[PDB]
Amino acid sequence: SYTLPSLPYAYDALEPHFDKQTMEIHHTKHHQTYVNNANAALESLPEFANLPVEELITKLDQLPADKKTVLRNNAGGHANHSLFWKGLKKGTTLQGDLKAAIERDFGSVDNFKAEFEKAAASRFGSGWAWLVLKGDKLAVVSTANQDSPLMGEAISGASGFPIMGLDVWEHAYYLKFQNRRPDYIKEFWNVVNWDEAAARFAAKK
Amino acid sequence: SYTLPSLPYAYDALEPHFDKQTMEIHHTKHHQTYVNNANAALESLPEFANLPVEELITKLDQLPADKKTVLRNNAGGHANHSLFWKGLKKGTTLQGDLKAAIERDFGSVDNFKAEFEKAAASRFGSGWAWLVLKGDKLAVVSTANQDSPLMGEAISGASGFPIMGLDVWEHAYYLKFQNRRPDYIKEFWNVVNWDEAAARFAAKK
Ligand SMILES: [Fe+3]
Ligand SMILES: [Fe+3]
Ligand SMILES: [O-]
Ligand SMILES: [O-]
Ligand SMILES: [O-]
Repeated sequence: SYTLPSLPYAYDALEPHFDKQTMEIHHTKHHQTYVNNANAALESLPEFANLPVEELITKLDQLPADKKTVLRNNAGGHANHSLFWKGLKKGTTLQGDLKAAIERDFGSVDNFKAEFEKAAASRFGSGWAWLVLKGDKLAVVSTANQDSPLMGEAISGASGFPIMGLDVWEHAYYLKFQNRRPDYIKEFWNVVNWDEAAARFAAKK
Repeated sequence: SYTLPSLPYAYDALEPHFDKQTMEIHHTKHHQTYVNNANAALESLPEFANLPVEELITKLDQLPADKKTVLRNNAGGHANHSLFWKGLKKGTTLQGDLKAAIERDFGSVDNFKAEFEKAAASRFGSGWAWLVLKGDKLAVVSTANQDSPLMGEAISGASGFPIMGLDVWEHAYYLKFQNRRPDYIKEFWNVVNWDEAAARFAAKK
């Protein structure tokens, strides 16, 4: 069964960028719920239950028809937020191979950020914006609700190994930014953990 | 050209059920934005810009994929919220023809409320919960993002004429309820304008 992962920090660690009140609720309420609903659905699926959530979401089509939707939403939700927590930290600097790779595939860090911001801002409704690695090339893609590029094109409309990502569901930014999602996206640049992204990139490049 | 309609009441007229701060932000920011993005899209579509928003959304299939998407989301947003504002009011009582029709298609008002609450709660991500009239039968359905049953089955995955509806995007309840969407849904019963719902049921158009 899945468990709510402990965070790499206290809820107020991303202040004054991401509000601690949201961090706590996002963690203990929203993320906990994805874990509970996922476990409920996995109760009658012993073989699928052993898999780490990241591997499960890559096999949604092998699940019984009546299990696909509930797990797609909740396993996706568990996997996305687990990655999200580790993908946040103050004081990091984009550098090394990840910086060079971005400049290589996007032309420059600026083209990258502008493209990411647009993807993040144009995602209508609930969803995520991602920086993924497709084989040997990085790209910016977005998914609806709790879908993940790890689920593949057929299901999520996107694909690739997620290096980093931004949650754009309104619950991730409403208490502090309300409708102003663009300001929330700007703040994200102050808390995206480039060291973790660099770590994931070194493992997959 | 569409315009942001004025509310039938003050921002605090729905309290202590729906908070005034949300009422204002939801109206002057969210709805206002759908109106603006919708007009920008219709600015290069004269043959369509003169149609009432409710009618435009039934003809989305007559638009190129690009305009279709932007209008589906924003014309839909404009139509749904214009209906929402008029569909809210305190001190009304479910009665007469509409109440008899509900008990008839659902068994009783409580059975109806329970089915509506389930539909509203189960709508994963952003979307709406509706009470629609399909021919001569009432039904409960939900749509994603700003989709409307007026768009037809193929586009929204639902159909029928909207009688009443509840917006379950998180921006509609996060400031006061945060993650507790169910408490928000329960409060809805105190502000749903049954007089206007009864009027729409009588007109059937
Ligand atoms: Fe989230
Ligand atoms: Fe809304
Ligand atoms: O989310
Ligand atoms: O809205
Ligand atoms: O909405």
